[PDB]
Amino acid sequence: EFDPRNNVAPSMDALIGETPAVYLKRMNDTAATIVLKLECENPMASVKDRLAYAIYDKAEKEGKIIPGKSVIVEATSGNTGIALAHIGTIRGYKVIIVMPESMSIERRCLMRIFGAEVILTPAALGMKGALEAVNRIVSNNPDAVSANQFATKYNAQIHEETTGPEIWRQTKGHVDCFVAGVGTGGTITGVARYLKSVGCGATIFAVEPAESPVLSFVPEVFEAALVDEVIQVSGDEAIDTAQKLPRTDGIFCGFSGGANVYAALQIAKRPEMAGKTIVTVIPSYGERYLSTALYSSIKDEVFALKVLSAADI
Amino acid sequence: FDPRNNVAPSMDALIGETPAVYLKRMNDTAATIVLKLECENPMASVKDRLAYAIYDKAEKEGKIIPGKSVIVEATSGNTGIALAHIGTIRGYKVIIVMPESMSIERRCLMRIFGAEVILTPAALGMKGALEAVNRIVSNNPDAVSANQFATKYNAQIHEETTGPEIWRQTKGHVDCFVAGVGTGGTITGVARYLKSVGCGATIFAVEPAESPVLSGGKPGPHRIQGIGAGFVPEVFEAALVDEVIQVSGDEAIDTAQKLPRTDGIFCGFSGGANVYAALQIAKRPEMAGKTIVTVIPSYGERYLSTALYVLSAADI
Ligand SMILES: *Cc1c(COP(=O)(O)O)cnc(C)c1O
Ligand SMILES: *Cc1c(COP(=O)(O)O)cnc(C)c1O
Ligand SMILES: CC(=O)OC[C@H](N)C(=O)O
Ligand SMILES: OC[C@H]1O[C@H](O)[C@H](O)[C@@H]1O
Repeated sequence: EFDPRNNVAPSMDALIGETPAVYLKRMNDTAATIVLKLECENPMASVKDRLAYAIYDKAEKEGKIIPGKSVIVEATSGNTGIALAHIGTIRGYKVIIVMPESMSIERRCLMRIFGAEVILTPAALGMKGALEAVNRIVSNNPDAVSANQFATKYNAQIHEETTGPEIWRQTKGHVDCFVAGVGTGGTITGVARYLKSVGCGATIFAVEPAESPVLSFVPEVFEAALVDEVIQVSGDEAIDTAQKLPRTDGIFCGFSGGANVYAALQIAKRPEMAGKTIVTVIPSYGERYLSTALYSSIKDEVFALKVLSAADI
Repeated sequence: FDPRNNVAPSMDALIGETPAVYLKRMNDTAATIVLKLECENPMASVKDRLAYAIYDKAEKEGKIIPGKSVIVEATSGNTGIALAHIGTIRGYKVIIVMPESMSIERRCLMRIFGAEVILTPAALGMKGALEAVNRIVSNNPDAVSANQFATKYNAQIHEETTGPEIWRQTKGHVDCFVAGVGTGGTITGVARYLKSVGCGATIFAVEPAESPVLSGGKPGPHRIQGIGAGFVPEVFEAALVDEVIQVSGDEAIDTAQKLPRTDGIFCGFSGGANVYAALQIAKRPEMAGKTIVTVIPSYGERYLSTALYVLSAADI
């Protein structure tokens, strides 16, 4: 509705989306143009802000939830939980996040910082244990709702309505290729739906881990008919790319950003892609992953640094 | 350019023009409180602007030469991160000097952006880091100190960008501006801009009750990372400031812990201090119906491993 550069936003959820895009510069040694959609710039530092926004906005417009009455419940340890907790507290909903006790204490802490009730389930039960706990909570409290049921309904839709149109505007209607990893499938499905709807013939590439190539579970949100090709990227390739992006381009992202950019660079090296514009997504900001395997090699390096003697000063 | 409608040339082109948000649930006063969200900069702090200014203005003055100059600073704080970030983008070597006792996470972040990290013995404190910087600049003809506490570029960037942004966002309704003083660049530059447009806003500096040097007190250790350097920075212009508000560590922390739940604001210690101060000012009868602007300097995620959830100058 408003330019955030020129106005005061009514609340933090009003600053979700309309994220910037940037050219890949130093790392792009190819003949193609690579455009990064910076979902890492959302208020809670990931693409999942848009999904959480959709859930609260659309469910309330359909009368499925009421602030101060409905309780939003989800099994997650990821950015979706953070974003649900964030928007929930702003809008005055109780939020219950269920996750195994074996997940990172940092992720646990982030949910609690936004006042979510965090229900921890035994490590020995895994994600199944968290899903079972959610089922019990939702079934037994008439005012509890499952976020996942709304996420499934609204996920691709929000990307068709926001992410896609933004990309189209930012590139001035120039997209030859779109590359994105599949988590929930929302981003790739909603963007590809949008691009099809505006008559854009862009080729659509899904990215998945070589170590878990299930697209090659399949989320209900994901629409395989919109995808032209699957690129598999190894953990090592994703990590190497994410470790280099800060130095080459000042881009600080997670594992998925590394995978997406690696995939884009592989596509860009194809002769037929010369001079084409390839768009991909940086899903999340890197700082959330500082304690993970993504940056552990750098952590080991700085841990071992020598200290100057007083005599060398 | 409008970022909503164009592709940026580089990440340093997305610095500044940050959003602003009303403080709503936490604000029980008769004043309007506007938060300038410096936490939304690309490297998640106000220091992106200072780093941008240093590289942009130093190059325009010929004080750095691309592919020759090496940028040096003694810092484990946001200034070092931002210097390393813009340095690597522009192709400058960056050397960050810090006491060995500063956070390993901050050390790691400098190195992620390709800065060289020099560690100084903790028994020498910040003096030891400053001495190492002086040795680098004296002995290395190509080395240039960022000089964050004294450089003219600091207040200048805030006079040119942060101030005009606040003026535009509030549509010329700024009755009060409240900001914690680290380098003093933000408050000085914003106050300079507001003065230049004939705005009679009252200007409030915030400092730790534990280290109230702007108030004429003694330096001391405190938890409010980003502010309270333990001396009066050269950048800071006391003549522009109407009052200094002291905030305790406990008050700053309490506020920063509540802001995420009340208003979805996820910030560090200094954002808590600023908001606490703004709310204290806002209770004054003369502030009824007035617009008070303060700053959220940095995003909260950088503080997850800290106490939030002297060495003070090194945390800037
Ligand atoms: C959500 C997410 C993705 C995938 O986006 P989808 O819309 O779920 O397909 C991958 N990376 C990160 C870090 C994200 O949070
Ligand atoms: C730099 C810093 C400030 C203070 O800003 P100055 O312009 O240096 O006075 C406050 N808090 C944080 C987190 C900082 O990094
Ligand atoms: C990877 C991420 O942060 O998101 C994944 C998803 N939000 C989950 O519940 O795991
Ligand atoms: O890039 C600046 C950081 O704070 C902002 O909120 C972004 O989401 C990101 O995590």
